[PDB]
Amino acid sequence: AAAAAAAAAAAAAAAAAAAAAAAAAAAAAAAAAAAAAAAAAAAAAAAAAAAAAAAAAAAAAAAA
Amino acid sequence: AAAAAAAAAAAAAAAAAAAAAAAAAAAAAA
Amino acid sequence: IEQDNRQGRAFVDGIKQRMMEISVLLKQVKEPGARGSYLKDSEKTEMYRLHKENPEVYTIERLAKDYRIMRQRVHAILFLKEDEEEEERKLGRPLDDSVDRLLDEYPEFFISHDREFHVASLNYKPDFKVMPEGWDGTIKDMDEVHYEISKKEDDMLYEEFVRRFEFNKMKWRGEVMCHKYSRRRSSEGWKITVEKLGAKGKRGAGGGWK
Amino acid sequence: RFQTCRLLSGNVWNRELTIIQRRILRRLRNRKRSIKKRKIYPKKYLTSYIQLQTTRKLPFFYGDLPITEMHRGTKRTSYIPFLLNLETRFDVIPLRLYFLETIPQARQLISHRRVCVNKGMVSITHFKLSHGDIISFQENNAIIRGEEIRRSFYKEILVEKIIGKLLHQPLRMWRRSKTEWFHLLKTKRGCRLLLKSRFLQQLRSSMQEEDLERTKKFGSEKVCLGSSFAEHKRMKRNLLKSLFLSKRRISPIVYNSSLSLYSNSTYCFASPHKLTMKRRIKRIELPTHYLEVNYRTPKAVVFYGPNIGHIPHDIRLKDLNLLLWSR
Amino acid sequence: ERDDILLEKLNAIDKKLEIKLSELDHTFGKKGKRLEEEIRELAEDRNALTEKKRQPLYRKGYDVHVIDVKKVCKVTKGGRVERYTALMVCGNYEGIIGYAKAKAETGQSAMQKAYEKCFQNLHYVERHEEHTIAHAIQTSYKKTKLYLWPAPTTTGMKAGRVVKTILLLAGFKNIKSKVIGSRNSYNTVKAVLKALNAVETPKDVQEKFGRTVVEK
Repeated sequence: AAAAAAAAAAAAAAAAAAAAAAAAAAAAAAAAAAAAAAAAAAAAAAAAAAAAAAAAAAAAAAAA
Repeated sequence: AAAAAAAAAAAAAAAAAAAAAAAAAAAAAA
Repeated sequence: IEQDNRQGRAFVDGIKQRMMEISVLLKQVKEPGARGSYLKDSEKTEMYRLHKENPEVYTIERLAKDYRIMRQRVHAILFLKEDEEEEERKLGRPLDDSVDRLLDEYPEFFISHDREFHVASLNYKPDFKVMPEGWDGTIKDMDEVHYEISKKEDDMLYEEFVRRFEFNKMKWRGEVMCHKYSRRRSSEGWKITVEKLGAKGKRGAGGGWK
Repeated sequence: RFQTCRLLSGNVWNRELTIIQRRILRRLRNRKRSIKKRKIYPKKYLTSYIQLQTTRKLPFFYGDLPITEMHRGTKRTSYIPFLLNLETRFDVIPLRLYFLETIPQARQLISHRRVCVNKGMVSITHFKLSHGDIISFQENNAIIRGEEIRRSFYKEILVEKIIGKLLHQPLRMWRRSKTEWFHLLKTKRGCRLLLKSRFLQQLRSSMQEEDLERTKKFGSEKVCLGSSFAEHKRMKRNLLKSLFLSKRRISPIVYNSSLSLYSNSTYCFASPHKLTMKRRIKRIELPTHYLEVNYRTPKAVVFYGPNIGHIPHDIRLKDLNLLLWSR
Repeated sequence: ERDDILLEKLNAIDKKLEIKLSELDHTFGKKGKRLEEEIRELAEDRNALTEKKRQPLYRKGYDVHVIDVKKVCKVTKGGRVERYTALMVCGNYEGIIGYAKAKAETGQSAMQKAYEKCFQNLHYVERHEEHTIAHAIQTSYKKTKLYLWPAPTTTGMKAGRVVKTILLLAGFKNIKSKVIGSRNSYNTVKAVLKALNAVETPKDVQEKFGRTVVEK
C-alpha cells in the first residue's frame, strides 16, 4: 500500500488537484508569425505527447 | 491417410466435447 | 477444385466472428421494439444540414426513416442544432461540442426507439368470445392486431406533439407574467353548434374573423 | 447517509467512502448481506422484508419524499405513480437523469436559481412536463455548469472509471495517487483531445468483447447457430464426402483445412459463457426515450415519456417484481 | 455422472442379488456356515440400496425453484411431549407450484425435513398471460372458500399473506383474490391449490367446438 502521511499528502494533492480540475488555462497561444506559429505548434505537440506518454507510463507502472 | 483423418476428426471433436464439458463442470462452481 | 472452393467458403465462415455481432444488434432490436444505435450526433448535425438545405425533399418522413428515430425527436434535433448555430454566430467561432466529442461506446446505453409500443399492450384483460361450430371464418393474429393500436397511438402522438411543440415555438416570443393590456374579448361559443368563432379587437368592434 | 446503507445492509451511494468506511462496508456487505440473503429460508415474512428494503431504497434515490404515501394517494398498488413521477417531477428526475445530484443540490436549484422551460421559469420543484417541453438553464447558470457538466462527464465518467477497471485489485491507496496524477493530466484541454484519440480504442474493443459475453449469456450463440444452420453442415459435408470421394472409396490438406475450420466452427458456435469474472463496472444509461441536450449550453427539450424497463434501479428485477408486478 | 452412479449402485445391488439368491437357494443343510455371510452381505445391501432414495436430499431431488415455509407446535401428553410441524411451498415463477408437510423435533429440523419433500407431488398451474389468471372463479375447501378475479396488468397483487406468497411465486402479477371463512393457514394452502387447479383456460374450453377469440 503506502503510509499514513503518504495517503494524507496524496489526499492533499487530490484536493489541490480537484480545486483546479475545472477547465484550467495554461494553454497560451501568443505565436504571431509563420515561424513563431510553427514554434509554439511544435512546443504544444511535444507537450501533449509527453503528458499522455507519462500517462501510459503511469499505466504501466500500475499494471506492475 | 484418410482413415487417419477420420479418426483425427473423432479425436479433435471428442477433445473439444470433453474440454467444454469440464469447462461447464468448473463454471457450475460459481 | 470443388474442395478448395469449399475450403474458401469454410474459411469465410471461420472468419465470421462478426455474425455474432450482427446477431447481437438484431436481438437487441428484438428486445424492446427499438433500434440499437446512438446516431452519434454526426448523423444529427448531418440530418440538420440535409434538411436545412433541402426542406423541400427531406420530409420528416424521409429524414426520420433514414436515421430511424422518433419523428418529434428529429424535430427537436432540427430546432436545437439550428439555434445552436444562431448562437455559434453570437458567441463566435468558440463552439463547445466538448462532451459531444465523446464517441467511445463503453460509457453509454442510450437505447433509442425505432418502432413504438412493443414492451406490452395497453392491457391483457382475460376475456373471450366464443364463435359457433360452423364458424366458416378466419381468425386474426395478435401480433397483427397489435401495432394497429400502436399506429393509432402513434398518429395521435404525432398530432399532439406537433401541436404542443408548435405552440411552444410560437410561445418563444410571448407574454406569461404580470403585464398585459387586455382589450379584446374573443367572441365565442354557441354550446350546441360551436364550430364558428370571432374576436373583437380593442375599442373597435371588429368581428367575423379568425 | 452511510448509516442508511448500514441499515439497508448494503451500499446506498454514499460519496467518498473513507478508509474505515471501506472496511465496514466490506464487512457488512459480505458477511451480513450474504448471510441473510444467501441461505436462510425464513418465515420472517421474506416478502415483507423485501418490501421494506425496496420501499427504503427508493426514497433516497428520489431524495426524501415518502413513497408509501405516494402509493397510498391513489388506491392502486404501484407502477402508475412511478411511471408518473418519472415522467417528471422536474428537478429530481430530469436534472439528475442528465447532469446533477438529485439531492438538494438538484433541489433548491429550482427554488432560488432558474431553469426556464420554453424560456419560462417554473419554480415549483414538483412539476410534471411531457410532450414538447424545452428545458434550458439561465446564462449565469450556464457560465458555470457547462464547466461542471464537462468535469462531470470526464472526471466522473472517464477519470473515475479509468482509475477503475485497472490499477485496482492489490492496492486502492495507490489508485489514490494515480488519481492525483491523472487529475494533473485532465487539467489540460489538449490532453482532452489526445485522450479522445488515445488507446481507449483497445478498452472499447475489450468492452465490445465483454458485452458479447453478457450476450452469449442467454442464447446469442444459439441464434447464431440457427441462422447459420447450413454452413456448419456444409463444412461437415465437405469433410465427410470429400473423405468418401478422394480416399477410402490435395486430400491431406483438404483434411487439414476441413478439420481446422470445422472444429473452429463448432468451438465458436458452442462456447458456453466462461464468465468467471472479477467484478463488473456499470454504464450510465443515458435517456433516449427523452431527447438529448445541446450539451454545449443546456437546451434539452423532451420528446416523449418514459418506459419501465430502462430506469436506474439499484434493485434487481426481483423485489421490484414484488413492487411493480410487471413483465 | 447421474447415470454412472445409478448403474454403479445397480452393480452393487446386482452382486447382492447374485450372492443372496445363491445363499437363499441353498436352504438345505447346516445353518450357520451360510447365515454369517447372509447377514454381512444383506447389511451391505442395505447400506448401498438406501443411498438411491437418499440422494434426493441435497443436490438432486432439489431443483432451483424457491421455497417458503410454515410451522406450528403439535403435542402428545405422555408426559408433556412437544414436537413441531411444518409446511413448505415450492414455486418457480413460471408456475409449477407444489408444497409438502412434515413433522420433526425442532424448527429448523422440520423446515429441513420438508425442504427435500416439497419437490415431490407437483401440480402445474396455467398462468394466462404471464401476469394474471384466466378468469374469475370460486373454490372451496372444507370450510375455507376462495374467489379469484383477474385485473388488467397494472394494479398488482391484491391478496393476503398465505395466498400472496403463492400467487406471487406462481408467476402472477395482477390477481385480486378474496379468501373467506376460516382464516387458517394450511387450509388457505390447499385452498389455493384446489382453486388454481380449477381454472379452465380457453385451451380447455375448446372441449367442444368454437375457437374462443380474445377480443383483440
